[PDB]
Amino acid sequence: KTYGQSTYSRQIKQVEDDIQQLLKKINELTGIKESDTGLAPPALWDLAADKQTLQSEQPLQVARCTKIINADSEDPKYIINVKQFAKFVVDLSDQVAPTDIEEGMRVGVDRNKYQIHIPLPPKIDPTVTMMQVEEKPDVTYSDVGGCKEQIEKLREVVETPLLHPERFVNLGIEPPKGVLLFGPPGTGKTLCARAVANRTDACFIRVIGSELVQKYVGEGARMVRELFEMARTKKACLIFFDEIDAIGGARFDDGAGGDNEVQRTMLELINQLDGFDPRGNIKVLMATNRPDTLDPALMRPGRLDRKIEFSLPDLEGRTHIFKIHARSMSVERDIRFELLARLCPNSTGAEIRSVCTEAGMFAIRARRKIATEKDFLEAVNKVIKSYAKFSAT
Amino acid sequence: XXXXXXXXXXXXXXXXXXXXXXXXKXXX
Amino acid sequence: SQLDCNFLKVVSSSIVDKYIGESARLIREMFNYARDHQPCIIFMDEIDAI
Amino acid sequence: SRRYDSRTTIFSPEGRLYQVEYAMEAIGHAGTCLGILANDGVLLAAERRNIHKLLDEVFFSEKIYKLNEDMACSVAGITSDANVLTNELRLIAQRYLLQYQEPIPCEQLVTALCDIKQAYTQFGGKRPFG
Amino acid sequence: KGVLMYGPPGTGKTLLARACAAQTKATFLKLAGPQLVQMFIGDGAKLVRDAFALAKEKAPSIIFIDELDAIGTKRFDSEKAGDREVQRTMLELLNQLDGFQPNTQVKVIAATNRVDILDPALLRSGRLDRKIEFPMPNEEARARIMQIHSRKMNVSPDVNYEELARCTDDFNGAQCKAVCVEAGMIALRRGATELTHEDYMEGILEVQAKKKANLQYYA
Amino acid sequence: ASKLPLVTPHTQCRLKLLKLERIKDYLLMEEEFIRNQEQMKPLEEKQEEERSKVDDLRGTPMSVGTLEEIIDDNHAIVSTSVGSEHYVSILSFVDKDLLEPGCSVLLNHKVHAVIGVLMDDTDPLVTVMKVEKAPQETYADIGGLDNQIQEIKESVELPLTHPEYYEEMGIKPPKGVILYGPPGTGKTLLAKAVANQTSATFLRVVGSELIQKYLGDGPKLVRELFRVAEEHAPSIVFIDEIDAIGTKRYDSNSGGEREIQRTMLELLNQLDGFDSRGDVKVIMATNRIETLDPALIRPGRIDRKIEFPLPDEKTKKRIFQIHTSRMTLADDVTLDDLIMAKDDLSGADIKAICTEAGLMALRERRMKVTNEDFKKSKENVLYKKQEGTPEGLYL
Ligand SMILES: Nc1ncnc2c1ncn2[C@@H]1O[C@H](COP(=O)(O)OP(=O)(O)OP(=O)(O)O)[C@@H](O)[C@H]1O
Ligand SMILES: Nc1ncnc2c1ncn2[C@@H]1O[C@H](COP(=O)(O)OP(=O)(O)OP(=O)(O)O)[C@@H](O)[C@H]1O
Ligand SMILES: Nc1ncnc2c1ncn2[C@@H]1O[C@H](COP(=O)(O)OP(=O)(O)O)[C@@H](O)[C@H]1O
Ligand SMILES: [Mg+2]
Ligand SMILES: [Mg+2]
Repeated sequence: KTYGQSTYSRQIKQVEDDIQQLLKKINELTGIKESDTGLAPPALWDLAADKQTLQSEQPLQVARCTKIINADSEDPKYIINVKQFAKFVVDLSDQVAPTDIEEGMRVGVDRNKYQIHIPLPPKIDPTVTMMQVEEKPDVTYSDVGGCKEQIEKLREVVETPLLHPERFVNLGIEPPKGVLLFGPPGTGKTLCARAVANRTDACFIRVIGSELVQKYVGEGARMVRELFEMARTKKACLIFFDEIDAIGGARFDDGAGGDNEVQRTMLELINQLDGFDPRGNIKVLMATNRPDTLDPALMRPGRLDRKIEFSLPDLEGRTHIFKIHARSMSVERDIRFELLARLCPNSTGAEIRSVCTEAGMFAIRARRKIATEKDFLEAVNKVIKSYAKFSAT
Repeated sequence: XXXXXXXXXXXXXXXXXXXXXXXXKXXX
Repeated sequence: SQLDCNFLKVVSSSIVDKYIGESARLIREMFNYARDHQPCIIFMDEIDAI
Repeated sequence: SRRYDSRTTIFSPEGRLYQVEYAMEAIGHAGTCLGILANDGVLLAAERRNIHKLLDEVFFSEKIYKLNEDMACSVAGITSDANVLTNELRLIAQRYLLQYQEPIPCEQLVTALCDIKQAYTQFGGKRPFG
Repeated sequence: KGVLMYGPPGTGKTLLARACAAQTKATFLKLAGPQLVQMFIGDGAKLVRDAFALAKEKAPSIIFIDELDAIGTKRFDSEKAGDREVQRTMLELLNQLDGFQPNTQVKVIAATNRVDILDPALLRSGRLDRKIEFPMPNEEARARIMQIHSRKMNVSPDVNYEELARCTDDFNGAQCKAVCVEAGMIALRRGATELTHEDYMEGILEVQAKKKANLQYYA
Repeated sequence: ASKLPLVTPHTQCRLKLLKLERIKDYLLMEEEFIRNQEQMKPLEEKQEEERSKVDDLRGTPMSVGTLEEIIDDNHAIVSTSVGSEHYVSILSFVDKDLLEPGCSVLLNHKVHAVIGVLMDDTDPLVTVMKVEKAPQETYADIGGLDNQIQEIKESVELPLTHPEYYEEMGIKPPKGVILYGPPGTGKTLLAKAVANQTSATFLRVVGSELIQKYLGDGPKLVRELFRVAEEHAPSIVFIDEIDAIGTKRYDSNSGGEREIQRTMLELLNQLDGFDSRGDVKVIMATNRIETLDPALIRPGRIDRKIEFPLPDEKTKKRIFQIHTSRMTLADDVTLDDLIMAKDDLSGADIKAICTEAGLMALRERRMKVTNEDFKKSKENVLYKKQEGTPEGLYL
């Protein structure tokens, strides 16, 4: 029928199972009020419901929000629309200082006498809010081993002015404000993107390249404005592009009736990158697989300065990436990896990790608790034979 | 096949009403 | 430059709007203004927009 | 100079031919013929594709092309592409008779034409026979 | 009436735009190319006409337009949308620039990379009067540009720019600026303060971006 | 509800036996404390007294608004039915946890304060694309694979049904699986068979329907597909027929094909670029395998590649049996007349035979089954293949 996998297998299980059933049967025995078409459970608003709600009824107001057009002289005398109600000439209430009421500002205005009470943060549409990352993944610089030249070049540019604005002052230079990354795939482009977004000390902003192509004209450009407007507010922010071939590579005009709307969007990226009132503290990283069919307006330095390529390292990066991926698993102490790397001369780090995840499958092809070296021998026995007579290769 | 489009607007109507028992002098 | 009072000029590109009607509504008003004053001249450069 | 070439000589990426298969599908349309022997005698069946009532029909001979005193043929495909082949195959059978003074056997006459039809598929980029 | 810049995309066109706006004191007014393209129809004809009315109120005024090829395009048999608002705003730009009701109180500067897209109506002689090409720096301008950007940096005074300008082949003003920037950091790698001829020569090897090796079967 | 977050022994260690029995003690005693509330002071304090305090606190006419943005803790911005927007404070009566932007609310008259939330409907996109129920036959339908069955089971099912072995060695399961082979093999069958016997949600996508005559909608449908698949449930995303929509950059042209390039470029990033999607199973099916873009073929995206061959005389004897399992069979027929003879024809051809014999019999209004039914049906399926074949004699 069945058997014990480890000793008291059901004996810990139903002890856990009925008490989760009992945590239910507590609540209906106490009386639980759930699913009451959009309310709160009663155990925490019964001591909220009384007169410190009337403290939100009678002292608080409605404060209808608006938008500012301009100011006047000697006095505020502000001209303001609501949204579609009426445009008014109104005044601030006395609870503000007439300093941060600059033009083009969403502000809240009293409903009765039409006076300004609260300045509000501006309208950021959610489609670019969902590309600000707001968290940072756990990727260490040590995890991208095998790239001693490439990380060192990229350390010099993205990291060091943002954390040491001293040496560049004392010598009098300007850092190369934009870097392109390229190479064969699966090599470590996205790893370095995550690893810099780890230690950023900045407002790292993700951009997927094909999120700009849309159905209407000009709205794809209107994204790029809102990016570089938040960039000038969030001082010293990073912007990562990825697969910039969708943003535009050519200016096909022999039969100029094909792609045009991506060209207009790509020209808007050109102007707000460099030209007429520079950006200050913004660094741009790009990453593509074919850096050959791009527009040479991007290839102009000032915009894209360093061309860092990612190769298949030699023989010792593979041994080190082995020591990155096969440090973190449960193996035998009889490791060796110069034997392993000489068996796979042409391979990516993705193909390295694919072997290490394949190696754990053989222990689960078997019924083991561990990863044996001879099992990992048998893991590297198949994947040599697997990669010799692979379907695509 | 790869063809963009513009747009348009259909603005809603608006109407207001009151109890209309308010006098508008107060001057004099 | 002869009349200087009874001459209507239209760029034929600012006629468009964001609403659905409202571009015809200019044209009805134009000819009706051209109906009221009797010897009127209409000039629309660059029709190729409209 | 180089971008105007049609490349009717390269194999397909499947590993087969690419232009001959386009040619062989033209034979199935515009013509229907057959022949049957099992004893002394042999027949040929033809079909008038254009049977309009203002033609002369004064040739008093047709698709059956008597190419020898012992052989004839029935052709289907591009019409005047045959007239190159019928005049050529008629002379191969006749230069054989000049060489040996003996009528041409029916086997090796067919091999003489099939070496000509292959030669346009082998090299050149010349359009093959349909 | 109107001055046009054109040339290769690194010869310096935004420079004289920013430079003369820096020197003069009139109302300088910027304008990009794709700013006139909007979502709804109209809205460039609204936008161009409101732009020039702002220039009339502040009568010493100069308007700069960049990437004019984004809106200036030779028309043809086009369908659907896309172009079917772009030429409409473009014609409004032509009319509000030149022709009916002329003015002398606004000056227009434009700059593109490619010329052959543009209408003859834009280039006519009265919409854009003077046509100014920008050539690539020949020999001595490359020596001149690299001297300009070497101002702040600590240069060892045994450096011939004419040796540099003869070995910086087929660069533009942006690339000659980039060689000067990279040569400072290469000295920062080994911690040297001043520069050398080798520092610039290694910067040239980086900007040219020599890819690979084993090219040894020559000579 | 979120009573204790610790699971870290994850075995038959004595630690979990101690911790969960502590949780048994703190819950029994909380119950036995509160059981002695309805025993000695069994009062009904808040049946209507909580309600009539609040139903009188809110207005009797309720008005539905719409969230726009959320500011610090109590005041957010809303939108009325016409567009008039109000900077009103919410109360501690509404679930603040299911309060995301783009949701309907309940408002007040004088202060217009947010009083309650209205629950949402079901999105139509699930009802479009999800095979909702267990559709079709189980593993009694399949004809003798037993190795291809074994690979898909330990890649999807055994990771999902019994996750305990991967978390012993800490090794993540492989992500992507390609199904490929000659057409008519059973690629759609094996997807639906796993869709039959499953525990998570399944999503079927025909790849040819990802080409819009508008533009930008290619990447738009992709970025919403995995968005729904992530937000809904444990999910298995199956996309049939990616071979003729995502092949390679064959000439780098424009005018539509450049748009198709952009759709696959979004799909490539939406598959795997950033913030590993989690509990998302991707299964892809092709006929051809060679003309595929190798940036999709690389590991990190797809790790399993499974050949689908054609058996000759062994599994067919059940495929001919299963397709004739629900029909009559007169005694004049032998399946070995056709199984032993030809060795290449697909399982789809077998279904084409086993339906045509049912067509030939009832067209002539006859009884059960003849041998000449299977004779003429096999002859027909030859012409069903051969009449679309341009092959002459040895190419
Ligand atoms: N040098 C390396 N060291 C450690 N891991 C690596 C290395 N190269 C690749 N990998 C592994 O391979 C996977 C793929 O890396 P990455 O995502 O950077 O590829 P990519 O460059 O983004 O591919 P593409 O060019 O197709 O976008 C990563 O998850 C990483 O774990
Ligand atoms: N002749 C020059 N003298 C000095 N600096 C120059 C020269 N030409 C280019 N530069 C450098 O080039 C940068 C500006 O680039 P440039 O003005 O060529 O862009 P553009 O041609 O106006 O626009 P685009 O790059 O879009 O074509 C400046 O930082 C400037 O230092
Ligand atoms: N092993 C099998 N057992 C039963 N039926 C099969 C088998 N193989 C193929 N078939 C039949 O052939 C069809 C196979 O579908 P499939 O090969 O997935 O089509 P495609 O590969 O073109 O998507 C099914 O309808 C099924 O009835
Ligand atoms: Mg990547
Ligand atoms: Mg410029």
